[PDB]
Amino acid sequence: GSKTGTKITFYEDKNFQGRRYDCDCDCADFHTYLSRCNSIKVEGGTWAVYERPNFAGYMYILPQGEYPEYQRWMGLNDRLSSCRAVHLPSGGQYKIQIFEKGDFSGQMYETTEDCPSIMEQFHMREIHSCKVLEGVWIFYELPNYRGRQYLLDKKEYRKPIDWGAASPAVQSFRRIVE
Repeated sequence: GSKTGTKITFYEDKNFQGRRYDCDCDCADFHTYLSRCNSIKVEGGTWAVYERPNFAGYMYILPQGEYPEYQRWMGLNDRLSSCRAVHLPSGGQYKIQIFEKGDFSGQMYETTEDCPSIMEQFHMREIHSCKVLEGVWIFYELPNYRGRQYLLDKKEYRKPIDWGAASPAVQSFRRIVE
């Protein structure tokens, strides 16, 4: 039933017109059902969408809401593959630890809130390691909660690639909401 079924639809054209694909469960590649990803509007909860199929490329977390056009997801291009059902955190309220140096070292900052500019308040220029996780997290390569979104399933980050980033040059973040 519902009470957990997160559904996501990908329309070929905008305004949710033309072709369309409906799925409420993880998948590998649904591109075979859609040749273009335009307009999106989930009919459930949050979702994890990978610019490319097989679970590669840019990681965007499309939350429960409407998107009359692709540009509604940061116009990161009209390329969207399958998706994975993602739930919001609640087991450990909200707490994050950031280390100036990888392998858990250097200055450590703890904040149970969102942060627009990490460098502004944490003076951090490049996050190398971050401890203390909560259900699901979101890292924004850019400040103001913008830029590539990093979301990897793990229990800790000792290296800059631990969160699937091609470098420790990240930014701030914001507690996932829905």
